Amino acid sequence: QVGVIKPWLLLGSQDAAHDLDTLKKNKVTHILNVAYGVENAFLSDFTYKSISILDLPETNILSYFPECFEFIEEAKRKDGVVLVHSNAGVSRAAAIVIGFLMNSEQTSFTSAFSLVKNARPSACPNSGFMEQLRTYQEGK
Repeated sequence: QVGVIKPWLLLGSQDAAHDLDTLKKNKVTHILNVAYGVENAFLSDFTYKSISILDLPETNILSYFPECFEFIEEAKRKDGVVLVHSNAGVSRAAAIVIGFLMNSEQTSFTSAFSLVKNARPSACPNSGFMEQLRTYQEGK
């Protein structure tokens, strides 16, 4: 099961990313793989971007944002749909989408996390990612 964040932005797991039929039913055009060592299964069928991220509280998730957000926007600009996934999709892909909403809509952490969790109930960034997200764009 995938969560709909925006009409063009989905959040899920590696199993979602491995379901070709469902991806095409969902009008997916772009897949952002922010796990580590998860195979991109359908190379001739979508545009992929892979950015290796580890689900550790000492990983700085904020550092991956410019490249992730560029690709998410590429899909929007092309009038497509991007699935952002990790392995379970609980922590890494959730944190990227939370950050994406904070950055693009200037939304607060608590509002962005609420939106994502409502769409995707499994969303639970690790404690490091959680604290990083709280801090994100404060200065801004």
